[PDB]
Amino acid sequence: TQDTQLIAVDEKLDITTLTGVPEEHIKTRKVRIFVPARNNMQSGVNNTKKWKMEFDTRERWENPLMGWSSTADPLSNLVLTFSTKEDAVAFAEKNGWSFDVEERKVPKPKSKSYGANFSWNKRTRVSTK
Amino acid sequence: GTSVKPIFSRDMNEAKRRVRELYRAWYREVPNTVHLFQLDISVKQGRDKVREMFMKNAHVTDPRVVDLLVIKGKMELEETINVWKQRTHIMRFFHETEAPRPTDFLSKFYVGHDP
Amino acid sequence: KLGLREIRIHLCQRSPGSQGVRDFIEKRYVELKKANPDLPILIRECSDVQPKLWARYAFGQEKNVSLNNFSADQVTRTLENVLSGKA
Amino acid sequence: SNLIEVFVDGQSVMVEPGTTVLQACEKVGMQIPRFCYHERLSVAGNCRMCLVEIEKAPKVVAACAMPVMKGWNILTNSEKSKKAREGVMEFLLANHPLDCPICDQGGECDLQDQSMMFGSDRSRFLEGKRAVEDKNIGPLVKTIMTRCIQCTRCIRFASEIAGVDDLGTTGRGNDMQVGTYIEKMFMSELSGNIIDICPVGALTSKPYAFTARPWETRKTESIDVMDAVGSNIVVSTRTGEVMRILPRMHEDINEEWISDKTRFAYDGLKRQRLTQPMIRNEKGLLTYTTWEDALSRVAGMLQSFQGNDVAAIAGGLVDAEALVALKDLLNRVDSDSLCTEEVFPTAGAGTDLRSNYLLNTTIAGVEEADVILLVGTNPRFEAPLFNARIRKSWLHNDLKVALIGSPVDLTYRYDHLGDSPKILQDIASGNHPFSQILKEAKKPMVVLGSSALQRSDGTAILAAVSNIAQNIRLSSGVTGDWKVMNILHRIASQVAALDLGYKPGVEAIRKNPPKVLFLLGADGGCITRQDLPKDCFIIYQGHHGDVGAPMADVILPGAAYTEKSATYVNTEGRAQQTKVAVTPPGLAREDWKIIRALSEIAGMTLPYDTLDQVRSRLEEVSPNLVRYDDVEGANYFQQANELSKLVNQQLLADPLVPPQLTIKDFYMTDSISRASQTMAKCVKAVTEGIQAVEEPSIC
Amino acid sequence: PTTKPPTARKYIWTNHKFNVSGTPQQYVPYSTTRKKIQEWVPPSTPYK
Amino acid sequence: SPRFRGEHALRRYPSGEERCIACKLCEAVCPAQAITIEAEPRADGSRRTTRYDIDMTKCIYCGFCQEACPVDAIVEGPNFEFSTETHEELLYNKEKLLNNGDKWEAEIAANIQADYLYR
Amino acid sequence: GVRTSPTGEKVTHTGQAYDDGDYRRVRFSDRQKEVNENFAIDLIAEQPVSEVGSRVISCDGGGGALGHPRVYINLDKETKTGTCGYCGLQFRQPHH
Amino acid sequence: DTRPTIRPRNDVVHKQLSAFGQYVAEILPKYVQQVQVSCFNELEIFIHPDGVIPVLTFLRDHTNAQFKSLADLTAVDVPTRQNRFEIVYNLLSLRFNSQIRVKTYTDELTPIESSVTVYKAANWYEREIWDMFGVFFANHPDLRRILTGYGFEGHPFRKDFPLSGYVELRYDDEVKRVVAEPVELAQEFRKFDLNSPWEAFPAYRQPPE
Ligand code: SF4
Ligand code: SF4
Ligand code: SF4
Ligand code: SF4
Ligand code: FES
Ligand SMILES: [K+]
Ligand SMILES: [Zn+2]
Repeated sequence: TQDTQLIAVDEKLDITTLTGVPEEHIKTRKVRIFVPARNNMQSGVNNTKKWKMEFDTRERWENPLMGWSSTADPLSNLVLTFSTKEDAVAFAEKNGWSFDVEERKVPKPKSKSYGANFSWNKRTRVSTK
Repeated sequence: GTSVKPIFSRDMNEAKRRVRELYRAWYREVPNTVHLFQLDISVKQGRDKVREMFMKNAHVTDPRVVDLLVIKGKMELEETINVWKQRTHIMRFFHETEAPRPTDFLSKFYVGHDP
Repeated sequence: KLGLREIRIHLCQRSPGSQGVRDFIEKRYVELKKANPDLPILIRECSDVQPKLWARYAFGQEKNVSLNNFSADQVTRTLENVLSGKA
Repeated sequence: SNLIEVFVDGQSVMVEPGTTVLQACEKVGMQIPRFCYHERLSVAGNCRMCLVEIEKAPKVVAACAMPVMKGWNILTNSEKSKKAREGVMEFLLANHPLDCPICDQGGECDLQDQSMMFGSDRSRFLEGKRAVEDKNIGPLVKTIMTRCIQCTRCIRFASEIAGVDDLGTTGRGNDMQVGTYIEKMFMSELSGNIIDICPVGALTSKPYAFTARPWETRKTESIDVMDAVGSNIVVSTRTGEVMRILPRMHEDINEEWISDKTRFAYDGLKRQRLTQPMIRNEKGLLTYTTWEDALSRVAGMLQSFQGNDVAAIAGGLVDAEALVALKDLLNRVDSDSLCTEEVFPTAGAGTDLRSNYLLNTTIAGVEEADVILLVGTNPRFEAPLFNARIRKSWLHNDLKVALIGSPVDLTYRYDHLGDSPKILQDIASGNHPFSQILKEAKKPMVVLGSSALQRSDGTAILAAVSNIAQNIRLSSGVTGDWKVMNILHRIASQVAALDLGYKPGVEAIRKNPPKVLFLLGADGGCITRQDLPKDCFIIYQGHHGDVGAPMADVILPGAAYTEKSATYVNTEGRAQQTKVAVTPPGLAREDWKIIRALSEIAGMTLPYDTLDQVRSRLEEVSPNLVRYDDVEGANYFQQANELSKLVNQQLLADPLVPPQLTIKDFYMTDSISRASQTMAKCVKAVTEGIQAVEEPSIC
Repeated sequence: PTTKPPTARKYIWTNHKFNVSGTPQQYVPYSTTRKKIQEWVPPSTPYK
Repeated sequence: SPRFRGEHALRRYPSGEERCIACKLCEAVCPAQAITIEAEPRADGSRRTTRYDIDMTKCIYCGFCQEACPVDAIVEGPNFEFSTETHEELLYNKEKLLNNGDKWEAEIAANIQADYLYR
Repeated sequence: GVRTSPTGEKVTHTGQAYDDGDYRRVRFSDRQKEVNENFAIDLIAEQPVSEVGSRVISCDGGGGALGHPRVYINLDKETKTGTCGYCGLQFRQPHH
Repeated sequence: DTRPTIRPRNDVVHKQLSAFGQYVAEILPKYVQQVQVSCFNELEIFIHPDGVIPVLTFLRDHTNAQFKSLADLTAVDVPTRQNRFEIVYNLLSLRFNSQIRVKTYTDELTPIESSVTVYKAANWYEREIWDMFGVFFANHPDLRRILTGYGFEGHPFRKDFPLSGYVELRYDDEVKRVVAEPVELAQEFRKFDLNSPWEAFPAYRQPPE
């Protein structure tokens, strides 16, 4: 139905040599994927709804001039977004970075009722509003 | 899934063929690019760099990837042949100003935090 | 010296492939430790592990022996042969 | 079952009866803007930003506290709902002072974000605003009460979570002020969390006060090591420097809270630190030097002495990877005195069984327990997050908590059985009435802390508690799967060490004194130079050299828990990973890399070279210490009970007193805490009185 | 300025300076911050 | 024109106190990221900058910082006559910015007085 | 106030002063360490404490729109002087 | 009027463009996958890659379509989707003045047939994509690198590629030439954490799962 001289190719993609990443950056660097935990200073939620990948932090020395934050690894302030973790891990393997996986932690739904603020015998009765 | 579309080569044999005359062209090129570009490289130490770069991507086994390396080397060949490239870019493969990098774990520990 | 210094057992939690060793330490372990109180029989139980046994003797050499589907008497023997060889 | 169908602006969802409206909306993904309702706190319906329009309903209802009913399409985006939000925020944002450039909440203010999303773009407030005088409530929380919105989150946190009911409201009307009336001293172990519950910059972090606008700091996840709880945290680092530590949500370890000790401990990293190797000069002073001669000296006199003459005492904040590396390095010379500061009775099963030294029922398991026995511990300071869990289960699940030992105040109304350890065996006998409770409780609970084990007769206490657990276990009241034995630790890197087979305590060194003692993070000072024989090569690794470092021959600087990428273990056995936030200062490297390089220089090279290989080797040692963020099911308790049960070691009559008895000593525990200055500031705040640490919060 | 007196204030310079670049009165950049993580001072008492 | 964008400078209040409260808005605004601030609770308390440096060689002279400033602390003076000889001479410091604001001050005050109504 | 370092360098208002060894002082030889004398720490202290008699006082920093955003400080605490966070003028009740 | 700030809404152009979208969808059902018109009256056609030449020709040649101007040609790398790269063709009509957009998808390796013949302006644009995203184009007349420096590597606009690149160049007297060196910044790019954690537009909310 889509005849274009199709060929079964079982082994996974090795686009590594195509990407141009240097050997030690494609080998030594370890990237982890995760859902970023929300800033506890905020109650907003729509920042833990994506799968972001980031790389291990490297040396950060202070230059002699003003004590700036000169670094050497270019892939330090590089974070990639992904809808589902499967896409992220596929990208990681096909690129060739050693990857680490953390499962999407989500808040457990707790039973909440205002009638618990008052009680006849339960300890849950509040003492101030 | 497993089924995919080729670029030119059908099987490892024909891509293996394409890298063959790519190395052909690089061999016949190296001496007269040394002559034309006034290279400080020598002929033998010109050829072995080509050989080592060809051996660098030894692990590749996907066909389409092999067509990609061969066409990129083709672009490299055009860039070199008609003097669009410059002598500095030709030297770029040879790492002169780049200081030698240690390999053993002990030297890595001595230098600084790095895997 | 070469006598064994600690004996480590890695048994799966529930999978039947590690069932036998689980029975072993269930009944044939308390008196085993009573026999050699000095000797560290470590049981680093975990999940989805093939039942495996490490034996560290001295100078940092370790011996590997699997216990895949080993019966209680069989794991008893595969411990006794190692323990008897106090060297 | 009972799931009732409820629409939200159209599409319908299945909702448990009794669920609030806002939770029903969250089931789909759209979120009510709120300021008064926190998911793990009581509801108050106070901010009135939770107002939303019910379809065919005259007046808007508050989604924070509204039991949803049949049908009830929640018109989240209705025009009336938008108007209600607009008006409620206009009221909220009238007396709010013009401090956004000067307030640390700037950029992550919540109020600012709601104004951006659901709010006006112009102010019609033509009158003067209201100003409230500041009330100082510590050197730990900056207080600008003119910015407050009276969302009452701080008060409810003080009442339920912390339990210290001192934070309240005063007055009425627009002049209502939330504070402490009296210039009181809010110094609970969970006070710092109020910084993260206050939506506005009314309460902030004094140590971090205006150090970085939070839109710059990169956030890196890691694990707290100040406590054996191993609370998940996030290090906020800008420009290669640690600014602050925030709690991460886990729901099994720390909810979303951390102790003040965990929170305000970064300043210890900036104080006294070890960066360059040092060796004793001709006069006996540690002078700075290159690495080469340091590893050369270590290699030479490690090569000279073999056998038991070489030792190593792992400290409290060490890493599991360097634990494995050091144990393997010391094994190649057959040295088998791998000791650690915290002592665990090795009589009987000892470290051989995971059930012996573990919070077997996990932290979450305490949320369904019925009765809990505390064997002479101070969990308010031994493990603040664990005590917070106990408090929440006491509040909601009417837990009946009792303890034996020191009469330390523990937020809730603990049932003080006594102080004498003799009561313990009476509980085993059953003559004590509390025994019946353990029989009657369907999920009974006994936990004995590591500090109470430290004492002098730890074997007797452990045997008595194990006998109690066995006595109640034979009863059918406890289910087959419900664990009973529980051991709570304090040192973060203890269980992991005990998992690796390190001999607990330091008694092995005292038995036959060594010569090449390898102090690895050891800072308790249990073993001093006097105990050791003459000419001992005390080698102190680590970061915060304050006790071990003065008594040393060669100093090997190490990496702190925010600089390495190693793993730790909580008191329940779950093995978590700490990622690298900032590079180690100066020339100090990681703790396992230095050990492996030392071994390679000395000749007995270890096989592993990068982090993945050392993790694989540690997997070879123990297969639970690689499996991350999941409690490895620990069992085989009964055979451990029948294993010890041989010695008597009659219990001393000394009352159980945990080393930490009052909030003043909760702060000054580890090397990191001692290095910190804010720790000293809060310690002196607690010691003398209220009027000693007032830091101006307006600027 | 004779007809429009600039508003005088204490912190204004009383002497204009041309660009001092080149001459040894030029400006040199330098970190205007305090120190980062501070070193641990070794003890002075003998080893024993 | 009074709107001319030139050398950056840090002004100060009539009392002599520097206007910068280190809100770091200008740092979050500069498209070239030429601005760097480190803040601190001062001895008096007012949150002034321990470090405030503008990399003039990175700066593209847009005037975004001044319009971002909520206290009109950072501004761009009318001076354009600061062609230097060394690259380090261009990299300004907090003290250099304060000196710029103390040298070109009547200029900046007069220009702001003639332009604040437009902006 | 500006004070000299033990080496001789002029300390800054932030407290920066290169130490004895401190190899990064060759930058200042044949040049000068540019320091501003008009210290903001002390140039705000000598300003008089305003004695305006009301409970809550507005402050824009002078100059109206040219000043800082209008903040309402509270002249309530009898034991200290209220001050605007932006400018720094100390406001106090006229001894009640 | 009542809405002086909100942009004017032109529904007539919207309906007319939707009619032409149904037209073009019916004409070429072989390659067309999904046609939709945006709120601001801009129609986009999502076609299968094999239709790069046919559909464009139908848009370039048909009497009732009459699009002969290649406004621009662009790729938009997005690593999430299975075929990361998506190519956008922008066409403008003269007889029936309007802007149409056709969008196709390809991964790093699967080649996408080169238009060139349909629009000889595409050529240089075409090269850019190959030199900027790695998307090789089948039988393109000269697919040499166009924009980046000589002997370059990678394809910079790929979202995985770092902002600062990998290697700079500078004078070296030891070899008396400009040399390429691995990256070592004097001051690292500070990556600010924007995008506040509060939902902005309820209309475009992603459905749950
Ligand atoms: S807390 Fe108040 S002053 Fe601070 S940013 Fe929020 S609204 Fe502005
Ligand atoms: S002080 Fe903060 S937490 Fe307490 S009521 Fe006011 S805004 Fe809420
Ligand atoms: S004009 Fe000012 S704010 Fe804009 S880039 Fe230059 S220094 Fe930064
Ligand atoms: S915007 Fe103005 S007040 Fe804020 S940091 Fe920059 S110069 Fe200072
Ligand atoms: S949620 Fe409705 S007021 Fe707090
Ligand atoms: K807050
Ligand atoms: Zn003011």
